[PDB]
Amino acid sequence: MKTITLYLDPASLPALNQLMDFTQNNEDKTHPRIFGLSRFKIPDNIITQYQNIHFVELKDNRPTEALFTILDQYPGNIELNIHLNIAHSVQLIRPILAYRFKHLDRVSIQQLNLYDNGSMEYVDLEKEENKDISAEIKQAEKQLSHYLLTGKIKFDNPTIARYVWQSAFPVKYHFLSTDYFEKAEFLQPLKEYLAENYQKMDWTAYQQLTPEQQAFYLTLVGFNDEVKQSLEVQQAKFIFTGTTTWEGNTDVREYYAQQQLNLLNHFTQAEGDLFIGDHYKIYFKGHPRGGEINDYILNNAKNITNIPANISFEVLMMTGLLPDKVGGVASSLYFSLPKEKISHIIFTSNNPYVKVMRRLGIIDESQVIFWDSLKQL
Ligand SMILES: Nc1ccn([C@@H]2O[C@H](COP(=O)(O)O)[C@@H](O)[C@H]2O)c(=O)n1
Repeated sequence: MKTITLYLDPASLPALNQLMDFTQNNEDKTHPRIFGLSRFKIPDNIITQYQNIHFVELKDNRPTEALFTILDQYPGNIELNIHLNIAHSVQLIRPILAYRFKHLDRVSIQQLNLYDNGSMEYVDLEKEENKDISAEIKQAEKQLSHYLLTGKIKFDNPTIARYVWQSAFPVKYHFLSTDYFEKAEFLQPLKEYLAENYQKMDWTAYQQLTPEQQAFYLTLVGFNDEVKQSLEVQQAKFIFTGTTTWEGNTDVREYYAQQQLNLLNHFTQAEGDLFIGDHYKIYFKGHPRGGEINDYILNNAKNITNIPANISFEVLMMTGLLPDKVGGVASSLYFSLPKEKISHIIFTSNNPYVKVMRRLGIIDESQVIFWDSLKQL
């Protein structure tokens, strides 16, 4: 019998966690691996060192039918070690479960490892504040059973359904915020139900790698020597962090780009509401999917040092290269940032994201700043 490891994520944070998993397990050159990480391209000089290494496109938050061609190459008993984005877990596993239906005698699910998309899960859970969570859990388990038995998806509570995987498989959840599950009292039945099936995302993992693995990991995440040297300058630093919109609406993307540029000006200009001081070196950490929103900043700002957008902010924490101050639009990156490094967090326009951050003490009780409430400088 054979284990096949699948690394699946259309987003950013779960993929970053999974690249660490790959690094920790990188000595085994023959272990079958299937990478479905949309935002990441494993360098060819790494692929070359591995056999039984496979790549699958994601479409509509699920591996395409090309997954089946890969799995067909392993005609014996196979156990699937699946790494998943939590918010998209139901769709991402969908084709794996379809394949299993057709190959009942040889395909099993060994275990799930699940990682937060990021703030998304917490914003979603916040919207469930007024529900009987204990009862939502039981209904979600029942409906998960219907899914596993019929292949059909129908959840009364899609959000709670994300957390009932243990009723079917050995699972481990990796949470951006374990504090949220403790502090949100309405969620106490969920914390109790999840028992010993969860842990916090471990940001000390990198410090524990061998020098060789640390180098390997940095290559995976794109943290090159040029970027490292730019952050090793001996001057106090501010990193302005970008956001993106999922709206494939051009007018919305253009509005975001404009508001974000104006927000940067509020941090960096002396007359800005959020003025940080003249002594800072200014950096830009665009959102991985900002695209033309990122370009807008670089084309329209000055005296700013770009940090390549696909480099996850959290890599700076691992490498001990965090700046003095960080500011920009509310982001998953702010959940693991030391409090002393927050300049200001700004929201796009009872806001559940605001509520999430307030519950966690990431922001205080003062009036939140939305970016449409900032004067155009
Ligand atoms: N400016 C940004 C925004 C996001 N990100 C990465 O993408 C993830 C999800 O962030 P968002 O919640 O902003 O979509 C983060 O945890 C961070 O790794 C980044 O590296 N730089």
